[PDB]
Amino acid sequence: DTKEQRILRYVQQNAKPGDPQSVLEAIDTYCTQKEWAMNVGDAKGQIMDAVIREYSPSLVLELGAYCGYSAVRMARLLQPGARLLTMEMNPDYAAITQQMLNFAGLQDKVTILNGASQDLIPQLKKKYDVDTLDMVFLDHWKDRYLPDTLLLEKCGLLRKGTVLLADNVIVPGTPDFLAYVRGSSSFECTHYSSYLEYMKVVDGLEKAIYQGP
Ligand SMILES: CNc1ncnc2c1ncn2[C@@H]1O[C@H](/C=C/CNC(=O)c2cc(-c3ccc(F)cc3)cc(O)c2O)[C@H](F)[C@H]1O
Ligand SMILES: [Cl-]
Ligand SMILES: [Cl-]
Ligand SMILES: [Cl-]
Ligand SMILES: [Mg+2]
Repeated sequence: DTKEQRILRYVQQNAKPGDPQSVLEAIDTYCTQKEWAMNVGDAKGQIMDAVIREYSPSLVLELGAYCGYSAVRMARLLQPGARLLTMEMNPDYAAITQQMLNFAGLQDKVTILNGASQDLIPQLKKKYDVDTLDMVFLDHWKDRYLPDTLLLEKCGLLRKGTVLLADNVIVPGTPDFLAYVRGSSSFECTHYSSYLEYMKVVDGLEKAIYQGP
């Protein structure tokens, strides 16, 4: 099987069904003791948690679910009624993510969309009845952070105060995105230095708050 399949099994057998914390802990243990994987991890995850709690978003979009670790992290902190949409183009990973969220008991708060962001973003308003997003978590292919930020704006999905939170702005890095938001009067940016998941390597999150056109 695959590393991602190996990870979901561990959670099912080492976490409490319906207990998101036990799920996060099982994934962190597996990835530290057995096989590394590109989950956001606990170090950056704690920063994400602090951001989510601060802004209290009603509707969050995640680009790139992978195995559902960040989706579990965020969804567990959403207020009743608030929702997460997560886009994952790899059908195998989308299915792992859905099962991870089911196991955690978070399925009513999350919609996992199996498709590519560039195809799904233009459908959010008409098909998924979205007005604007309160927060966007970017964690998909690094060269797509900037194209998708520009597409979100084109599609009218950002409002004054929409929070963009971007993983991996140091490693692997997203140089065009980072230069763009830091240079744009339409974003107010903050850098949160941290560490690459499961590694003693510096990484960071960038928060970029949209200011309008
Ligand atoms: C392009 N549109 C997409 N739409 C929907 N789902 C997508 C889309 N594009 C990808 N996906 C989906 O988003 C995910 C991909 C995430 C990519 N992430 C990384 O590469 C990444 C890499 C490292 C890393 C660091 C050090 C090192 F030595 C090796 C690797 C660390 C990280 O935290 C990462 O996030 C998923 F796999 C893919 O199907
Ligand atoms: Cl993740
Ligand atoms: Cl609810
Ligand atoms: Cl970590
Ligand atoms: Mg990442």
